[PDB]
Amino acid sequence: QVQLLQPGAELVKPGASMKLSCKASGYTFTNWWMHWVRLRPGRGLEWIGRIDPNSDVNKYNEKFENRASLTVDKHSSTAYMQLSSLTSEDSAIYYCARWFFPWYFDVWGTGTTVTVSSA
Amino acid sequence: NIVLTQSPASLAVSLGQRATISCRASESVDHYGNSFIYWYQQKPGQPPKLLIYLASNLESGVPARFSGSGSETDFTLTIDSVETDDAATYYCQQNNEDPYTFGGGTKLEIKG
Amino acid sequence: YVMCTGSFKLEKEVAETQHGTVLVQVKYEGTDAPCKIPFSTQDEKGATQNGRLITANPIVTDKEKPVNIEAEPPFGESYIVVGAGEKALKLSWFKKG
Ligand SMILES: [Cl-]
Ligand SMILES: [Cl-]
Ligand SMILES: [Cl-]
Ligand SMILES: [Cl-]
Repeated sequence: QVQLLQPGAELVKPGASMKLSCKASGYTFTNWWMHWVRLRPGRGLEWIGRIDPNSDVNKYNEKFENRASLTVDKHSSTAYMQLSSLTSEDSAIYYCARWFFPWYFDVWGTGTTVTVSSA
Repeated sequence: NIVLTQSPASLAVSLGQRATISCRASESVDHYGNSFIYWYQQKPGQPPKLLIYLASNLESGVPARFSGSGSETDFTLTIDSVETDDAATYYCQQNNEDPYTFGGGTKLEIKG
Repeated sequence: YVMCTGSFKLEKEVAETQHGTVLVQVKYEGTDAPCKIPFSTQDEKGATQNGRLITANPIVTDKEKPVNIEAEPPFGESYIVVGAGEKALKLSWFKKG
């Protein structure tokens, strides 16, 4: 049974940086690409980027490119997505998703509700 | 960017009746004769779940009442007889060209 | 038909035709035949990259019979992708011009 585990929540300050984790289990981690997608309230789903954990090849949505960084750790079968210069516009639920090559996303992470606040 | 527009924003369908959701693309999502477009279902508190791929193909485990059709720029998701658990938000997505884009989402409710 | 779910094996070396197209011959290893063969091309970064099929509609009539596919790939470096999922055939191709 395939599982992509993410922490439930992050509370980060505006302008700060965050590094989100996606811990894969139930399959050979390096056999499938990992994508990142976020869901903002009333604004739908937005694609951030993808990475091949085997070869570290990647591609970003140009909107996030100067601001984001996709990495993996093969040893721990964990994918990471880092996003810096955060504003309130980056408050969303962040999902990692496994690519059913070369089509759809077959397995979605548990999701990380991210709040960008001065508190 | 290929823009995907869904219609309607939300709709309510009487239990056992037919439901239809459309997705329109600002340009073609066809790649070698196949439509690179997908339909996901999302319920509150849950991550999305794939239902239909390449416009018309049913993911295994998905009930037969779900179907999809269309090509190039016009697509539709159909549930020929809705049940209670069909209430969710539905999103179309394309990956015919980077960056991947998602439709705005259509929220389906059930009456009865 | 529905898309093939199974795996594909490359039967011959990929060949360039006289007119800038490629001939791909694959062998199917599935149970759901007849089905349509997933065929696409990507770039290095996994981006979907345009081209056209010369073959009408790639279909597996008989899983013991290899299927020919003629295609006009994009120019330059691409990957021909036959099938879908973890076992998807991913083949490097360069088209001069
Ligand atoms: Cl490592
Ligand atoms: Cl469910
Ligand atoms: Cl949610
Ligand atoms: Cl059901």
